[PDB]
Amino acid sequence: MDSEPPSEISLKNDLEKGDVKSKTEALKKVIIMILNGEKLPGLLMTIIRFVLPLQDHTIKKLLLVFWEIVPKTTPDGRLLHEMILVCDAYRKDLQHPNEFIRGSTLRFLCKLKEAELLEPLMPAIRACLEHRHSYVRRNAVLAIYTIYRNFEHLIPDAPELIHDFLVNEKDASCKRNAFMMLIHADQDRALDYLSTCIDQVQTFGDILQLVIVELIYKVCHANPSERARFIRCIYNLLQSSSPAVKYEAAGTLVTLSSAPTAIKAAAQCYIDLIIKESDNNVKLIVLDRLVELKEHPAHERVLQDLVMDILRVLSTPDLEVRKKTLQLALDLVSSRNVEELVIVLKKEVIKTNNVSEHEDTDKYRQLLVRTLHSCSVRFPDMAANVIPVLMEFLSDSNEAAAADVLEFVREAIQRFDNLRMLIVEKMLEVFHAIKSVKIYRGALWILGEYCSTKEDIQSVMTEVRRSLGEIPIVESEIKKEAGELKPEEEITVGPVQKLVTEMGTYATQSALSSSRPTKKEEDRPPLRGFLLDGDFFVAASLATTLTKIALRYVALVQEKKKQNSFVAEAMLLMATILHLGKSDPVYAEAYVHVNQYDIVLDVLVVNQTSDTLQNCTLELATLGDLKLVEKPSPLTLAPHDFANIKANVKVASTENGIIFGNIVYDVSGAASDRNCVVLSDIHIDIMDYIQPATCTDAEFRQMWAEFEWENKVTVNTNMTDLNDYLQHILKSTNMKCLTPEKALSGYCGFMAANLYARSIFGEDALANVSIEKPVHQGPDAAVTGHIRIRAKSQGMALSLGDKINLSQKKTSL
Amino acid sequence: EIQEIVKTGLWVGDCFIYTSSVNRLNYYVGGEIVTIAHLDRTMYLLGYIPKDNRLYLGDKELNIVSYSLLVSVLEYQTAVMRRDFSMADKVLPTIPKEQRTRVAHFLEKQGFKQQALTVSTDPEHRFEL
Amino acid sequence: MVLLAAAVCTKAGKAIVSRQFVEMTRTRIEGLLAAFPKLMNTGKQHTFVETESVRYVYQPMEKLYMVLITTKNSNILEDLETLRLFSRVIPEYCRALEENEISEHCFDLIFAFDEIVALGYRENVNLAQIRTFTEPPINMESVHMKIEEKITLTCGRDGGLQNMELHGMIMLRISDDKFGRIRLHVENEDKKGVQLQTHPNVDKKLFTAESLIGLKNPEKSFPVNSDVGVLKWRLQTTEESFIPLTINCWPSESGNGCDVNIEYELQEDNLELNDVVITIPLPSGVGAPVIGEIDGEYRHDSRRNTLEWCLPVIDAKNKSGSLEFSIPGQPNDFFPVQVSFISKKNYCNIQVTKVTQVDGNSPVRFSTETTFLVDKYEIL
Repeated sequence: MDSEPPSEISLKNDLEKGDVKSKTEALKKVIIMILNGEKLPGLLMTIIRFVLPLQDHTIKKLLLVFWEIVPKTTPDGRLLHEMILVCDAYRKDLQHPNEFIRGSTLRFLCKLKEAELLEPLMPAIRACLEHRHSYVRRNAVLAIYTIYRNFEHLIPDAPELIHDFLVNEKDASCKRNAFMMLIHADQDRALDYLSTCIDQVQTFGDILQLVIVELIYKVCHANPSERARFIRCIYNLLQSSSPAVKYEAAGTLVTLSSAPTAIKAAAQCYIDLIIKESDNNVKLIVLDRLVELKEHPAHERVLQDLVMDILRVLSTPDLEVRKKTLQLALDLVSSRNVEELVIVLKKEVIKTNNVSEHEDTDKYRQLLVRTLHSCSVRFPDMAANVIPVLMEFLSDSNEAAAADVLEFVREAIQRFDNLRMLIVEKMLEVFHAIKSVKIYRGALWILGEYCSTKEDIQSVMTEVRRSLGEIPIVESEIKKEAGELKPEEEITVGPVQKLVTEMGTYATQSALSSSRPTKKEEDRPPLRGFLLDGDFFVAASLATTLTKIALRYVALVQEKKKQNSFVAEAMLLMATILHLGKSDPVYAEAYVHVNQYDIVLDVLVVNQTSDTLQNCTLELATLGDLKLVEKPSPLTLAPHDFANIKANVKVASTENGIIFGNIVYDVSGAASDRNCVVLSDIHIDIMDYIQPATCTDAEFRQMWAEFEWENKVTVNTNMTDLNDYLQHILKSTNMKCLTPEKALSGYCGFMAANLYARSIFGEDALANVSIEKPVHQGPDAAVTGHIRIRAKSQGMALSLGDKINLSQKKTSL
Repeated sequence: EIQEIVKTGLWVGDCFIYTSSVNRLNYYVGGEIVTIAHLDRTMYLLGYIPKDNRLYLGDKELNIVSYSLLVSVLEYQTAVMRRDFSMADKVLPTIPKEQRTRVAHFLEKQGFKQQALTVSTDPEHRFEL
Repeated sequence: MVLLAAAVCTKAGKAIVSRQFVEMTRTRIEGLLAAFPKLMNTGKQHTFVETESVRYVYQPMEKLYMVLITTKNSNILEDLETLRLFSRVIPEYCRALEENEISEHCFDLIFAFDEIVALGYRENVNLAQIRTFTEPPINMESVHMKIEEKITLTCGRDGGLQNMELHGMIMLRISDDKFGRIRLHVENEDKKGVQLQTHPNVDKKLFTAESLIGLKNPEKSFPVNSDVGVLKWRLQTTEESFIPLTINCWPSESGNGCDVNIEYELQEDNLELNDVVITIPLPSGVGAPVIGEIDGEYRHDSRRNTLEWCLPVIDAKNKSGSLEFSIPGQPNDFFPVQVSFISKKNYCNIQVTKVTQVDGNSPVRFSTETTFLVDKYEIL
């Protein structure tokens, strides 16, 4: 009988039957239905009658079982007395020669904090005063303590009965087996006795002595219990810069992340921390101790650095461990992050050296070039390293492989003015075999800026200019680029001037030069030719032309703040980006009142009628996410009764199977068809059910992408900013205004709120409230705001859309 | 009696350089145990061959691995043990950063907070001294 | 309780059998077990996993979870160990875990749960245990003796001696040339309590009458710990010790308030004690006191719930006070009053009758001083 709540009639029958097995099974079936929480008092006389005196342990044990989980509730066969049918003949049970029945009886009897059993539990310590097992003596210290807990904090429970009444706790210390139920409030002499016992311990018993009294002067003295306290005590005597090298903490710690890569990744972190405490700049974070595994002697054999190499990773162990490991290389050794990121990047970025680090997918290659290159932009020393490695990247000599390479290096030159003169000659080489945009773009920029340095350019450019591949974006990049630097410093059959001619043709003009350009018609609609066409005031010469622009870098460009940079090593970053970091007539009148922060729905129940409505009961219901914190409890609604009855309200619950409308309120009365009527007290909305939750800009952005929010409305009374009406109203449809999606200035400055919720509707809810408050001569519609809304199938989107207008209720009875 | 157990050991002068069951190469000076270096794996001291300028270690292999003994550290610390704190300071220009702070801490443990203050690179160790 | 429940679960979405040690988790037991053990207790194949602010320890057996739950914890090893012992006991009853067979032996398992963990404290069980249930300068020569003693007393209002004991030692500081033999004569002592220690270089002499002790003193100061009683002993204050103070307490019921008069008596008037304080306790519903004393200062202190009288030095003296009390409850029994005091005598009654030194001319016993201090001195 797993859980069957109607079966009590059969149990009575089964409980006495003249067959002992049946009786045991019955009583067992009662236990299992109560434990789940089901019907049990009908049976009581039957249950109690067979078992009572006997020394036959199994039925007695079963009855003994049922007296610690419901004795108080059941009363057919027990009623209320001092020597109840729980203990009257269980004084026999306590005083049987078999330890088990006595012991069991003692154990339940003393366990209860019952006051209708207080006297019978007190000399119940007799059953276990003699200690036939470790179990008997432990059973005794726990039972005396449980007696002490049960209203006997004074002389009824404190001395000895004949050996224990609160003194097993003392005795246990010096006896062969220990266990101290003495944790609080008990004899001082036993506490003292436990200390002595630390030495003459029994190990289970030591965990009991130890919860009470901890800290040792020793190293130990033995056993897991003492050992477990000991690592706590050690952390005290050296708190300083974490544990560093984990103590006896290490054993539990592995299981704490049994799923399976995460342990190594964690372990790797600690091992890296431990090596050294470095400068602790941007991603140079290694704490713990400065010297404890050093770094870098030149006589150390086979050195520290061997373990450091693991941390430099491509994936060399698996991805979770990889992400931890790349950060960890950066963390022990660099200048900041820059130094070790360049080494690390050199390995990752595409080459002709190894083909286990090159790939023909263009974005990844490109990104890897940008990561290597960002290190230079960060720190100078890296510029010198980067440029020759970049030329190796080029040497791959696939159209695309060159292409990616050329694209970053060209950015680097914008930063690094006439420093990378050397690269230009390498960069031209792979520009001729071509099937893509990227190669043309980049090459034309290097060869263009670099012209003073070289003289090749008609020849290199011209094979490509009459070759094909994909050429949209090529136009833009060649347009600003081709002439640049020194007015007449090249010549192969086209000097720098031919280049300016070319540069202009490629931009949007027409001219025979480099055997004509591939295309002329520019990239995306805004860019066009014209700016540059106007430009080249002084023909490709460092002055105030293309050259200027080329040998200068747009805004601030420093660090790895992503200003001509990309922020570490490209593969590690994907993982970091991913991390969102999300945090019968009846009359009612009613108002909601709050006194001393108690929120209640006031209801007055009125019988305007002369007719009888007796049988009157009042209930507030649990609909779904609405709940009663206590229904109105008066038996009112009688002939010409006016009553004030208070129903307490909650807003947060779990969905019930009954209707999901406004608030259900139920009054009952006389009638047999409609004994229960549902009638209303004032408004509560569907919106309550939504649950508020919040987003950060990353979670908002991810969800924006994840599912559409095209749906918009413009809501009146969003004249005001985010903070005022809009927040308060948004709150009531369990929403909250978080992070921005705005871009403010002297022409821009709609207030933008990123909203989130996680509705109990199988959807989230998100929105952006844009408040069109004029920051221009031509506003949208002046003050008002357009709320762009969604939910996960946009079923709550709509709630956001209208619950940001207005919202107010009041009455004054 | 020395803290780190001696799995195997060797005498270089009256100083005992030994391996430990922690994989630590330590040296005994003064009745104090200092760690000269950390061994990454389990290693045994074959002997010290002046020719190679090395201590020859062997793993499980009947082959050679070599650790040169860090004499400058050892001499700084040995001098400290003898209570020749000044003498150990002469060694200090050839004790690097964190090692000067450590050797300083050795000097200090033996005694004389001030001489330890001059050698300690780290300002914090100076500040406390 | 530390251990809410010990529970066997089926991840059918219900607690198959379970134990509520004391009435708390009835129906509660089923909902917890039903939701959490289904997800592997929300685990990942980790024995400890915590969800909805309840620690769940578990082991999967088939579609079933054997579960231990706690929301508090005393030790790491312990939680596992009760679960573990449970896991020896459960296949004896049910042949692994399986909902129908678990169901049938509700009684068996449940009884083990009560036995194993009693009032949430993890007791121990075993399959056999389970069975019972279901069945040269000598010009300088000088000597000084300092007897330092502490006396302890417990006395009734009646003035019953109860128990007392004196603890002390006599230190000698001597500047004597040569090595002189010294004989010490002291009064004869008795002790209900016990303790006496003798310094080395102490000899015992047997005489027909009177007792004598002789010794060559170490130079400078040393504990004599002579023979006889010894010059390091615990003597009983009971045995002939004088209690410098006797306190006679007369509490009086003024009615609503209480009037307490405290009588202090000293030994001979000539002798004066110092650092004396009488601590007279007061009941919890204090109101405020008005106290009057001829000598010294007296002050009531709440918190302490005691009135403390301090007297720099006293020939002997007394104090009185009136107390105001709100009267909750009934009358309260009095707690004992304690006193601290210093006296320039020893109330172990050690007297140095004579210390004669030999090997030379008469030395000067420049001074013998006695410092007497109160130990735990309590009178009701």
